[PDB]
Amino acid sequence: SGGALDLKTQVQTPQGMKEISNIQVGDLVLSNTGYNEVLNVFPKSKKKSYKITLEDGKEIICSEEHLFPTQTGEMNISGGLKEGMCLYVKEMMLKKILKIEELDERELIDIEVSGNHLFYANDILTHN
Repeated sequence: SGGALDLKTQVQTPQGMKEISNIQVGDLVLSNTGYNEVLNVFPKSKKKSYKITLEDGKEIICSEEHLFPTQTGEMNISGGLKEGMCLYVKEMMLKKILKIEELDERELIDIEVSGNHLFYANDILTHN
């Protein structure tokens, strides 16, 4: 997929939490449906970034096209993901988006995973 995540975003492997900048092809990352294999690590890219903050405090930084599962299907900021909609947090609990804050241009990275193409990122369910 298009878009990307902050380098310091944490994902859960069987060997513990890893920053996504350290993920390699063949790693396993936890989703709502078990561990998905990392099939690709696409090139790092500089993009405008956005911070999403949920009502439980959890945060994630991503690009405008990065997708998240919602009750209406996958959505991104460019496609109208906004405050007052809910994301899923570990384990499939709905939490309101309190804020979406545009930040700065920064390096981001993008991976592809197997299975349902999802993984928990800072304990927020996200699409690859």
